[PDB]
Amino acid sequence: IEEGKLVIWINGDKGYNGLAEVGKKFEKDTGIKVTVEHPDKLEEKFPQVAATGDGPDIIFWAHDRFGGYAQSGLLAEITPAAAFQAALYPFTWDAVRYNGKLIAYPIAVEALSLIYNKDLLPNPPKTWEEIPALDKELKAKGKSALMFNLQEPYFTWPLIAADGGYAFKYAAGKYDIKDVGVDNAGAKAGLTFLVDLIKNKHMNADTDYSIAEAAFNKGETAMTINGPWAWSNIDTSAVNYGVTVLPTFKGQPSKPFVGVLSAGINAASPNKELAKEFLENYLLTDEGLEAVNKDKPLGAVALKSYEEELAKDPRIAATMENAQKGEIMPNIPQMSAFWYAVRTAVINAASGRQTVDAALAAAQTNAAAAYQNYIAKSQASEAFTLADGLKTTINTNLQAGTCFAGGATAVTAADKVSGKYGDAEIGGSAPNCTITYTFKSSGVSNKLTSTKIVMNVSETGILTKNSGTDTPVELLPQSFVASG
Ligand SMILES: OC[C@H]1O[C@H](O[C@H]2[C@H](O)[C@@H](O)[C@@H](O[C@H]3[C@H](O)[C@@H](O)[C@@H](O)O[C@@H]3CO)O[C@@H]2CO)[C@H](O)[C@@H](O)[C@@H]1O
Ligand SMILES: [Ca+2]
Ligand SMILES: [Ca+2]
Ligand SMILES: [Ca+2]
Repeated sequence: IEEGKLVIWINGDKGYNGLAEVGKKFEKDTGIKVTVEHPDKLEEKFPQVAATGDGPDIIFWAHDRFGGYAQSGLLAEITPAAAFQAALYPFTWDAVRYNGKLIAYPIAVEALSLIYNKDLLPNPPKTWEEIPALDKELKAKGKSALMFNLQEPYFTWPLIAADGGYAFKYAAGKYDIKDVGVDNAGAKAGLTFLVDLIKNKHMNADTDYSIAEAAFNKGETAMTINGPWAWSNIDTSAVNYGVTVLPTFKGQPSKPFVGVLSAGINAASPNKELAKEFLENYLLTDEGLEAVNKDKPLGAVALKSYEEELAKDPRIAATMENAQKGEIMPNIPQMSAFWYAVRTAVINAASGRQTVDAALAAAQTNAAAAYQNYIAKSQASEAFTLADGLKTTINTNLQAGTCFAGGATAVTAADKVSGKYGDAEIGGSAPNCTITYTFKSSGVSNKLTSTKIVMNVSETGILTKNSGTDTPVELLPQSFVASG
C-alpha cells in the first residue's frame, strides 16, 4: 500500500463511477490521487491481501462482514467527533460497533423489495401462494411471473425466515452461536415452497443475478426481487416499474436481512488520516451521497440531512417497510460461515441432490467447517507480519556480507522472533536469504500444527513461496501461492 494515494474497493453492483467522481473532487482539492476498483469477490480477497500488507486503503461492503475483519486485526478503529456522529442515525452506528469499538463508517441501509412491471401486472400478489397460478396464466402469454437470483442466499432468505428460520438465536445480550435456526419446520416450509416452484417449472434452478435482471428489464418476467442498487438499470429500460412489500408466506411477512453498507479503513494503510478526511468531509455530505446515489441508488442513507429528501420517494418508503418487517444482520465473525452454509443448502435442495430436510440438517456442520477454515486462515497471517519485521533485519545484516546477525556470522544467532502461533527465523546464504515460520505443534488449528512457511526474499524485498513450504496451500494468500 503506497503512501500519498487512496485505493478504494467497492462491489461491482454499487455506484463506483459516482464514487470515483467524489474522489476526483478530493484529488483536485488535496492533490491526492484516488482510485476506485471493484475486483470480483473482493470481500474474500480483502483478508488475504491485507494479511500481507496490501489491498485497498478503504473497503466498502455490508456490515455483516466487518466483525470477522475486526476480529482478525485487519481494520483501524474509527474515532470521529460526537458532532460528526450526531449527523448520522444512531442505529446505523450500532451496526458498525464490534466489541465496544466503532470499526467502520455507516453509509446506507438497504433491504430487498418486490419489483413488478405495471403493464404486465397492475395489481401484484400479496402472497407467495398465488405466484404459481399466476405463472401458469402468464406462460400462456409467453411470459413468466417471477425471476430472481437463486445462486445467492441473500435473495432466498426472506422466504426461509418468513415462517420461523433464523441465523443465530439472540439470548439476552449475546448471540448463541451453536443455535443455528435453519433446521426447523418453519425454514423447511419456506425452502420446500421454493423447491416446488423449481419442480413445477415456474423457475429454473440455475437462474442467477444477470439472467433475472435481463429478463425483468426486457419485459420477459412480471416480477423480480432486488435492492435499491438495481433501480438505476430499470430506469433506462422500457419497463414501467413499482417497488412494494414482499409477499406474505403462510400469512406472515417475508423477513429480509437488512444490510448497512459500510466503509472501513485497512489496518496496514499508511494513509489513514487521508482516508478519514475523504469519508467524513467528502463522501458523507449531501453532495457526496447525491453523486453516488445518482449512479446506483443506495437505499435509505445514514446521513440525516440527505435522508430528509430521499424519504419522499415511494420506493424508499417500500424499502423501509421491508426493512422493518425483517432484521438487521449480525456482524459477528461467524456470519460468513453461516452464509456459506445456507448457500450450499439452497443449491443442493434446488438442484435435487438432497432433500430439503437433509440439506437443512447439514447446515450447522457445514458452517462449523467454514468457520474452522477462517480461524486457520487468520492464524496463518501472523507469518506475514513477523516476516515483515524480519526482512528489515535481513537488509541491515547484509552490510556485513551475510543474512545473519550483525557481523559476518556463519549461522543464525538471535535473528529469530516468537509469535502467538509459531516462531520465525532467517535462513539461506550469499544474497539468497530466506525466512521460515514454523507453527506450534499444538494451540493452533490442527490444519497448521507443525507446518512451515518458507519464503524467498528478493533484492527489492518481496516475499515469494519457497517449495519447502508445507502449510496447506489453500490456507495461504493466493498471491503468495501464485509466486510458487
Ligand atoms: O453466499 C456466499 C457469500 O456469503 C456472504 O455474502 C453475503 C454478504 O456478506 C451479505 O452482505 C449479503 O450480500 C448482499 C449485499 O448485502 C448487497 O448489498 C448486494 O451486494 O447483494 C449481496 C448478495 O449477493 O448476502 C451475501 C449472501 O448472499 C459472504 O460475505 C461472501 O463472501 C460469500 O461469497
Ligand atoms: Ca401502460
Ligand atoms: Ca469465511
Ligand atoms: Ca460449504
